[PDB]
Amino acid sequence: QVQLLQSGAAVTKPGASVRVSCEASGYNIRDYFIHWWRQAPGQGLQWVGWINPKTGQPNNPRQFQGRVSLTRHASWDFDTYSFYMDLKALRSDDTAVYFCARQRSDYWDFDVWGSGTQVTV
Amino acid sequence: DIQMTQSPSSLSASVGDTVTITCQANGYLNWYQQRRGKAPKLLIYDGSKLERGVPSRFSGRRWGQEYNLTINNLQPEDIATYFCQVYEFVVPGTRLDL
Amino acid sequence: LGFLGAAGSTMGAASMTLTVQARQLLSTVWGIKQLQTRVLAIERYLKDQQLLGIWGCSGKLICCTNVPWNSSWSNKSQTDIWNNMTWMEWDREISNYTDTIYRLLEDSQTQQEKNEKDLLAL
Amino acid sequence: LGFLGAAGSTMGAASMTLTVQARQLLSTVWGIKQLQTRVLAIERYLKDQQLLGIWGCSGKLICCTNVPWNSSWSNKSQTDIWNNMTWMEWDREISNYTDTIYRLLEDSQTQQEKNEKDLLAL
Amino acid sequence: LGFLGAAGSTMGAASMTLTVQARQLLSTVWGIKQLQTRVLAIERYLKDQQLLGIWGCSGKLICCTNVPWNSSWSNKSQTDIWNNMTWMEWDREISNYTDTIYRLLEDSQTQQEKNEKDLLAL
Amino acid sequence: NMWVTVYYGVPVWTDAKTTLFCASDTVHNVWATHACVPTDPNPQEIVLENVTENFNMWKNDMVDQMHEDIISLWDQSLKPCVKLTPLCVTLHCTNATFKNNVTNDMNKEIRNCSFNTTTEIRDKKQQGYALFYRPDIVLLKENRNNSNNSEYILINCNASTITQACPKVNFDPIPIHYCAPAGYAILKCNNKTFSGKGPCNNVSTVQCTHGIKPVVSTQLLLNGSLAEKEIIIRSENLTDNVKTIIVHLNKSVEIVCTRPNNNTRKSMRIGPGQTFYATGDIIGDIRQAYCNISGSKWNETLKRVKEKLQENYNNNKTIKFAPSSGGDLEITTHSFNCRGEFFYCNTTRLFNNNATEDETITLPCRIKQIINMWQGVGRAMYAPPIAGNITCKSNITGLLLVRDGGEDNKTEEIFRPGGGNMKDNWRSELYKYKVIELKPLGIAPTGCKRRV
Amino acid sequence: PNNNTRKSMRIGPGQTFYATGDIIGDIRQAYCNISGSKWNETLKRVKEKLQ
Amino acid sequence: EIRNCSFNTTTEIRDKKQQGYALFYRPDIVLLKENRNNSNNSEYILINCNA
Ligand SMILES: *[C@@H]1O[C@H](CO)[C@@H](O[C@@H]2O[C@H](CO)[C@@H](O[C@@H]3O[C@H](CO[C@H]4O[C@H](CO[C@H]5O[C@H](CO)[C@@H](O)[C@H](O)[C@@H]5O)[C@@H](O)[C@H](O[C@H]5O[C@H](CO)[C@@H](O)[C@H](O)[C@@H]5O)[C@@H]4O)[C@@H](O)[C@H](O[C@H]4O[C@H](CO)[C@@H](O)[C@H](O)[C@@H]4O[C@H]4O[C@H](CO)[C@@H](O)[C@H](O)[C@@H]4O[C@H]4O[C@H](CO)[C@@H](O)[C@H](O)[C@@H]4O)[C@@H]3O)[C@H](O)[C@H]2NC(C)=O)[C@H](O)[C@H]1NC(C)=O
Ligand SMILES: *[C@@H]1O[C@H](CO)[C@@H](O[C@@H]2O[C@H](CO)[C@@H](O[C@@H]3O[C@H](CO[C@H]4O[C@H](CO[C@H]5O[C@H](CO)[C@@H](O)[C@H](O)[C@@H]5O)[C@@H](O)[C@H](O[C@H]5O[C@H](CO)[C@@H](O)[C@H](O)[C@@H]5O)[C@@H]4O)[C@@H](O)[C@H](O[C@H]4O[C@H](CO)[C@@H](O)[C@H](O)[C@@H]4O)[C@@H]3O)[C@H](O)[C@H]2NC(C)=O)[C@H](O)[C@H]1NC(C)=O
Ligand SMILES: *[C@@H]1O[C@H](CO[C@@H]2O[C@@H](C)[C@@H](O)[C@@H](O)[C@@H]2O)[C@@H](O[C@@H]2O[C@H](CO)[C@@H](O[C@@H]3O[C@H](CO)[C@@H](O)[C@H](O)[C@@H]3O)[C@H](O)[C@H]2NC(C)=O)[C@H](O)[C@H]1NC(C)=O
Ligand SMILES: *[C@@H]1O[C@H](CO)[C@@H](O[C@@H]2O[C@H](CO)[C@@H](O)[C@H](O)[C@H]2NC(C)=O)[C@H](O)[C@H]1NC(C)=O
Ligand SMILES: *[C@@H]1O[C@H](CO)[C@@H](O[C@@H]2O[C@H](CO)[C@@H](O)[C@H](O)[C@H]2NC(C)=O)[C@H](O)[C@H]1NC(C)=O
Ligand SMILES: *[C@@H]1O[C@H](CO)[C@@H](O[C@@H]2O[C@H](CO)[C@@H](O)[C@H](O)[C@H]2NC(C)=O)[C@H](O)[C@H]1NC(C)=O
Ligand SMILES: *[C@@H]1O[C@H](CO)[C@@H](O[C@@H]2O[C@H](CO)[C@@H](O)[C@H](O)[C@H]2NC(C)=O)[C@H](O)[C@H]1NC(C)=O
Ligand SMILES: *[C@@H]1O[C@H](CO)[C@@H](O[C@@H]2O[C@H](CO)[C@@H](O)[C@H](O)[C@H]2NC(C)=O)[C@H](O)[C@H]1NC(C)=O
Ligand SMILES: *[C@@H]1O[C@H](CO)[C@@H](O[C@@H]2O[C@H](CO)[C@@H](O)[C@H](O)[C@H]2NC(C)=O)[C@H](O)[C@H]1NC(C)=O
Ligand SMILES: *[C@@H]1O[C@H](CO)[C@@H](O[C@@H]2O[C@H](CO)[C@@H](O)[C@H](O)[C@H]2NC(C)=O)[C@H](O)[C@H]1NC(C)=O
Ligand SMILES: *[C@@H]1O[C@H](CO)[C@@H](O)[C@H](O)[C@H]1NC(C)=O
Ligand SMILES: *[C@@H]1O[C@H](CO)[C@@H](O)[C@H](O)[C@H]1NC(C)=O
Ligand SMILES: *[C@@H]1O[C@H](CO)[C@@H](O)[C@H](O)[C@H]1NC(C)=O
Ligand SMILES: *[C@@H]1O[C@H](CO)[C@@H](O)[C@H](O)[C@H]1NC(C)=O
Ligand SMILES: *[C@@H]1O[C@H](CO)[C@@H](O)[C@H](O)[C@H]1NC(C)=O
Ligand SMILES: *[C@@H]1O[C@H](CO)[C@@H](O)[C@H](O)[C@H]1NC(C)=O
Ligand SMILES: *[C@@H]1O[C@H](CO)[C@@H](O)[C@H](O)[C@H]1NC(C)=O
Ligand SMILES: *[C@@H]1O[C@H](CO)[C@@H](O)[C@H](O)[C@H]1NC(C)=O
Ligand SMILES: *[C@@H]1O[C@H](CO)[C@@H](O)[C@H](O)[C@H]1NC(C)=O
Ligand SMILES: *[C@@H]1O[C@H](CO)[C@@H](O)[C@H](O)[C@H]1NC(C)=O
Ligand SMILES: *[C@@H]1O[C@H](CO)[C@@H](O)[C@H](O)[C@H]1NC(C)=O
Ligand SMILES: *[C@@H]1O[C@H](CO)[C@@H](O)[C@H](O)[C@H]1NC(C)=O
Ligand SMILES: *[C@@H]1O[C@H](CO)[C@@H](O)[C@H](O)[C@H]1NC(C)=O
Ligand SMILES: *[C@@H]1O[C@H](CO)[C@@H](O)[C@H](O)[C@H]1NC(C)=O
Repeated sequence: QVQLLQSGAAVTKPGASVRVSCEASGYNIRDYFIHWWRQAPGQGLQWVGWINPKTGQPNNPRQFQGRVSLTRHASWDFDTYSFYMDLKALRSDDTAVYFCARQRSDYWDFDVWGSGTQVTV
Repeated sequence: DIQMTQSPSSLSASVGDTVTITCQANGYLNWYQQRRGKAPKLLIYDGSKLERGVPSRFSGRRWGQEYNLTINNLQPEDIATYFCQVYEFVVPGTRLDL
Repeated sequence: LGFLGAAGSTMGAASMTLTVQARQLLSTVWGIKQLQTRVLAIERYLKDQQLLGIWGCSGKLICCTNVPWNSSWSNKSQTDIWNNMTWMEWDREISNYTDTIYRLLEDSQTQQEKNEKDLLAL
Repeated sequence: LGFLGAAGSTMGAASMTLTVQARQLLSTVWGIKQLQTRVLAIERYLKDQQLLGIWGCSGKLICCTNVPWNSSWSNKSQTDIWNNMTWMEWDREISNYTDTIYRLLEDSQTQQEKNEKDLLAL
Repeated sequence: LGFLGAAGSTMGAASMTLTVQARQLLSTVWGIKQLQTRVLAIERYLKDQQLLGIWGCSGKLICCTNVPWNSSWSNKSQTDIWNNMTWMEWDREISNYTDTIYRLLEDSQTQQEKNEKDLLAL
Repeated sequence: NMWVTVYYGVPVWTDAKTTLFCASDTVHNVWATHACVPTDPNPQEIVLENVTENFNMWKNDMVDQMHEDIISLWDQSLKPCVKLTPLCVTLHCTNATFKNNVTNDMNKEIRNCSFNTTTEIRDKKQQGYALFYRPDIVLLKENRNNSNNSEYILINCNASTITQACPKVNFDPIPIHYCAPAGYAILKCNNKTFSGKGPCNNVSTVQCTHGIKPVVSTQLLLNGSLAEKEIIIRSENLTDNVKTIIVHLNKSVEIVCTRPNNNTRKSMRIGPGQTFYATGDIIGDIRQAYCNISGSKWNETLKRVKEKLQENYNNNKTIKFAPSSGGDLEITTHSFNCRGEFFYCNTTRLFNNNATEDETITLPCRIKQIINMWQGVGRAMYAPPIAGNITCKSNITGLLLVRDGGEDNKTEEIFRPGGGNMKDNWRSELYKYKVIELKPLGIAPTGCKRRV
Repeated sequence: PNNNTRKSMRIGPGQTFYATGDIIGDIRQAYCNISGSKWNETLKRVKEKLQ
Repeated sequence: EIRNCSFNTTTEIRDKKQQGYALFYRPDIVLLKENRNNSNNSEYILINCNA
């Protein structure tokens, strides 16, 4: 059973780095890319980036370069993975719900989504 | 680059009506049902394929660059914003009223 | 009818399904066992084909062998054998002569092909 | 020309190299894989030879089968097929009839050899 | 006489035991070696049968090939070859022509079966 | 009337998946002679005229077969070698002390680790020491009263078993040829500008292919072969941002890499015929390892790559490079293997779009000894040291690039070094050909009737 | 019926051992439940066929 | 039936030990050297681990 769990909401101040985590379990994590999305209130979904669970390579768009660091930590026997989004130069414009999702196909089809972490600044 | 359009900006229908939402894109598309809640639910992937667990009310067809997301026998449970995506680009969806 | 088919039918009727049985002769430790199995099946097939070749019946299912039938092997009419017996009963009936007849068949091919045919090509 | 040779040439011209392709069908864990490979190649060869034998074409590359051609399978002149098509195009052209024709070929051999020949040996 | 039998006898006499030699071609780590052995024996048998098939001699031990003998290969009378030589001596005598003759045999079958026979079936 | 005629030996085929033989030309190198047959002498290539064949490099099976074979061979090549389980003990690692001009940067990299391990008798212990590189040492229970009593272990020795490479294994990437089995043949595309996917209209039949060197590297492709006519870009859908871009160059760039230190070796016995090799001491001074890439050749190469990348996208876009976005060390830096030494070189001076006037770019490198090569899968290997300085030279023949995501209202496209998936490197060579299954039995109408 | 809360203890480099840690709630014996009348009918029929 | 067995075993490093415990069912425990001075010091092993 594919499952993605996320941490609860966090409230901080501009300039304070914030970490949002997503924990993947119940499937072979190493075979699928994990993507991050940012949904500002009342807006659509902005793409934040993708991380390869096997090599750790992040890929972020221009607007998040130098600000968003995506990483992953494999657990024992690769049964679960903890993925993290560390946002450094935080601003009040970044208030949004941050989602993690699995890419299951070559069409960027996202079947399972996390619950969404609310970040208020 | 991949260009996209989305129309209408909002939709209003009665229960049982058949409605369509049009998205245009030069690329692979999928469609999601976004609720004011935990996450969007994926509805349509590929040209016109349904996901497991999706009631047999949602369908679609493509001709040229247009996709219609035909929704048959619209029910109260279908009040949602329907998003359209090409890879990393997600276009704000149509807000359905009922 | 499928493999074996009318196994209990008379010898005559069963001759019309010879291809049905003929087509069923061909197709980490466990893989080794399966291999061994495939090799043994291939060897049995090749031995049967070589034996038919030696008798001069290669490529055929029905062949005349030009060897007279001996009254010591069986003494039955054609009607009794083809309409009143199954192949299992016949196989038992002449089991003890299986190798003797085969030797005669080899000798027949030895007499033919070379001794009775090479002299005519000349 | 070597293996496959004039693959893009017409069906007629390609018939003169059938032996060239025919000769290429035969010839610690890694050894096991190679073995498996050899066994599969042998099985494919034997299945093709058994199928040709059942059709009554054993030992030949060209054989008449005494089965009329149906207009539902194709409708082309001999010139068009032999001088205006390659074997790949023909293979696609009648792909969906591959098994149907084979059944008729087996039936032809069933009608011959026994039913039409055994009565004459008598 | 058994396998090989009269190995030192003349070429003519030895032709009467061809079936005796023909029947001897077919039948945890140690098992793997034995397997490998069985596979190689099968491959050699199949290569010899395929070669005889290509020459148009399938199913026979003696066959005419319709290829004239060249005086450059040997220059001996039939009496000298069949009554005054063994098969080992003959094998050495024409060893360097083994492949040349084989090519001609393949060409003979190429000329026959299709080019000289297909035109008559028409 | 028309009659069915059967033809055996028809030159037709279908796509198929099978197992290929390894072959190579003539201490036992991993792969190659130990388990391979002789190559086909004087091999022929048969051109198939008027034949068009669809080749997809991405979906080729030969890549998965090569991946599996290489992993299996490597594992066996390590199966009989000395295991370092008895060395997963408490270490006391202090600053190494040398008598000759050690730079302040290297004092933090080379650690003098003292430990108590076994000898070749069950009832005795040895107190020994070795020099290790910092990346291979993990801290436990830091002692804040006396920092010299902190505990250290070899990296990941608590998670799995570290096996020392046998000193008699030849790690040279000797080219291996793949030969099709009987009944199968390999079709090769001879279209010099083939994109790697599509209907190649100039093909030939090959019974056995040429050799491919199993070179392991990241970010850049080494050795292999050059493009015949131009730089070629291959990338699946091209617009899909999770698909690697493979740049196949028509001209190589020479790179020279070195470990200038002597690294005098010490040999310590662990058990009854089980020996361990480690650096004993260093004679002379200590310098960082580095690689040297010619400045002007690299600048020309990047100019040509930018031009060809620009040709494959909208004309109103500038092509720029940027440093790697990060991730594991194996992909952040360029990975080499020179005589068993694994180098992790900082390539941010090559992809920063800085047209540096330097005649020779020099890139600092780290050297690591405990290597888990296959993205975490397999036994951890300990690379023993070699006494004396090491130099090596190689040709850079291609690049692995990743597109930097995507957005609107943007007039430039940023590419970064990528890789880490060994299959892509193997594709950069196997793309030329595919395997087909011969289907010699065909039928056709003619006037051939049986006399019967 | 018991919960038998599990504890995991490491033995070696990737070699782990699982054993019961503690039990939450009360402790009862394990048991099986066989329908009385079905068993009685089954044995009656078995006795008849054996006889 | 349920016994609380304390034991000293290895950890994931060659030079350290752990003192742990587990609950075992009586049929899997074999008695050695019963201590008649203090019954809590009797020795036990897993059944047939010596064989
Ligand atoms: C892309 O392609 C390029 C092109 O190929 C790749 O770059 C090339 O890669 C190859 C492969 O590594 C390199 O070849 C090696 O070169 C070295 C250098 O040799 C010089 O020094 C020799 C003397 O050695 C003494 O000094 C050195 C330090 O200077 C010291 O390390 C050594 O222990 C010893 O003290 C000279 O003999 C040698 O001259 C010879 O070679 C010249 C080549 O150009 C030639 O011109 C000369 O005429 C003469 O023939 C040269 O001056 C070699 O040392 C090394 O030799 C190893 O491999 C050969 C091949 O079988 C073998 O015969 C040797 O015995 C030795 O093998 C030892 O190490 C193996 C490690 O795998 C081991 O398996 C063996 O059993 C053996 O082990 C023994 O020694 C070790 C060491 O202590 C010991 O622990 C063991 O117990 C045992 O006693 C290779 O020939 C190329 O130099 C290099 N560059 C070029 C331009 O080709 C590039 O890598 C590729 N890309 C990638 C990513 O890989
Ligand atoms: C990177 O990814 C993108 C996707 O993200 C990928 O784009 C695909 O690539 C393929 C190959 O090029 C495209 O195929 C072409 O599509 C052209 C336009 O769309 C065609 O298909 C539409 C789908 O309709 C269905 O029904 C038709 C039959 O009716 C069937 O063929 C389809 O398979 C499908 O089942 C179709 O609606 C559309 O018809 C509209 O447009 C035409 C053109 O104006 C118009 O006449 C119609 O009235 C209607 O308005 C059209 O049929 C198409 O033009 C093109 O056709 C050429 O090739 C075919 C043979 O392949 C010839 O028969 C034809 O004469 C032309 O020569 C071809 O079919 C596919 O559409 C893309 N998919 C998507 C989702 O965008 C890129 O290729 C990828 N790039 C790389 C490098 O990998
Ligand atoms: C092998 O050992 C490493 C660490 O090495 C040492 O041995 C362990 C058994 C412990 O005794 C360590 O104290 C000791 O240094 C294991 O990796 C380590 O895992 C721990 C968590 O179990 C990490 O600690 C925490 O990590 C979080 C990360 O969010 C921090 O927020 C905490 O503050 C704390 O640092 C520790 O950092 C980590 N060490 C390294 C170097 O990554 C490793 O899991 C172990 N292998 C197995 C199979 O257990
Ligand atoms: C690494 O540490 C070891 C251990 O201290 C050093 O070897 C010791 O050197 C001193 C001084 O010469 C001797 O008195 C000890 O007996 C040595 N110990 C052993 C076990 O031999 C070694 O020199 C250090 N190496 C470096 C490069 O600093
Ligand atoms: C290896 O063994 C030696 C000898 O027992 C250890 O040296 C002792 O270390 C303790 C501190 O841990 C000191 O109090 C003793 O005085 C030392 N003994 C001597 C003779 O000097 C050494 O610490 C051990 N190292 C490891 C990693 O186990
Ligand atoms: C198609 O590919 C073949 C290679 O198989 C090309 O033939 C080669 O041409 C070069 C240049 O004349 C020769 O040096 C080679 O010896 C040829 N190879 C063989 C096997 O003969 C052929 O030119 C290509 N055709 C096109 C149109 O690109
Ligand atoms: C490699 O294949 C491509 C694709 O077929 C060839 O490019 C085509 O060339 C013809 C001219 O002969 C043009 O009409 C097509 O439009 C081209 N297509 C593409 C996609 O570029 C290319 O010429 C081939 N290479 C060689 C050396 O022949
Ligand atoms: C790599 O390039 C550097 C240049 O920075 C070389 O260093 C020079 O080496 C020569 C001797 O070979 C000295 O005379 C120069 O003074 C050095 N200059 C600097 C700045 O270090 C280095 O030798 C080169 N290495 C290789 C293997 O080619
Ligand atoms: C590779 O080297 C570069 C520098 O050549 C590193 O980036 C910068 O290094 C300087 C110190 O030389 C720092 O002051 C900068 O802050 C670094 N840049 C950033 C963005 O942090 C780079 O980090 C090195 N990469 C690796 C993997 O070691
Ligand atoms: C097995 O049968 C026993 C009957 O003896 C069941 O025990 C009863 O369980 C119910 C609840 O399920 C209680 O209300 C009764 O008071 C219990 N009676 C007794 C005598 O224990 C037991 O639950 C059955 N177990 C299963 C799995 O069916
Ligand atoms: C969507 O519906 C409209 C209704 O008029 C029609 O014109 C259009 O062609 C449809 N498109 C598709 C892809 O079904
Ligand atoms: C079995 O015997 C009966 C006798 O009447 C016959 O009709 C039937 O056909 C026989 N079975 C077969 C398979 O021939
Ligand atoms: C039939 O067999 C017997 C015993 O083998 C033999 O004596 C008899 O001569 C044989 N009949 C003929 C006609 O050869
Ligand atoms: C074959 O011989 C055995 C004695 O060994 C005999 O009992 C049996 O009836 C014989 N069968 C035939 C068909 O002669
Ligand atoms: C390919 O077609 C041309 C058309 O003129 C023909 O001359 C040539 O012989 C054909 N190729 C082969 C191998 O027959
Ligand atoms: C040709 O095939 C069709 C369909 O199988 C069949 O109806 C027709 O009778 C066949 N023609 C002949 C001459 O049998
Ligand atoms: C061997 O030579 C002698 C010569 O007289 C001959 O009689 C004998 O038959 C030969 N051996 C064989 C097996 O023919
Ligand atoms: C016999 O062989 C030689 C050399 O191969 C050749 O010159 C000669 O023409 C051949 N004889 C005949 C009749 O073909
Ligand atoms: C190692 O060197 C550093 C200098 O970077 C120094 O601060 C530290 O105290 C040294 N360690 C010992 C044990 O002397
Ligand atoms: C490599 O290709 C480029 C075209 O992108 C060309 O200008 C250059 O001359 C080529 N180099 C060689 C050595 O062929
Ligand atoms: C690199 O090439 C560019 C042209 O693309 C040129 O402007 C620049 O000066 C070159 N730099 C060096 C160091 O050669
Ligand atoms: C140390 O380096 C010198 C050259 O500077 C060399 O002659 C000597 O053999 C080296 N010794 C060792 C042990 O590597
Ligand atoms: C470093 O290696 C090069 C070539 O291998 C050699 O010429 C040089 O003397 C070496 N230097 C030392 C100090 O060993
Ligand atoms: C690099 O390429 C050049 C030109 O083909 C070649 O001469 C040289 O030997 C190559 N270097 C290596 C290490 O293979």
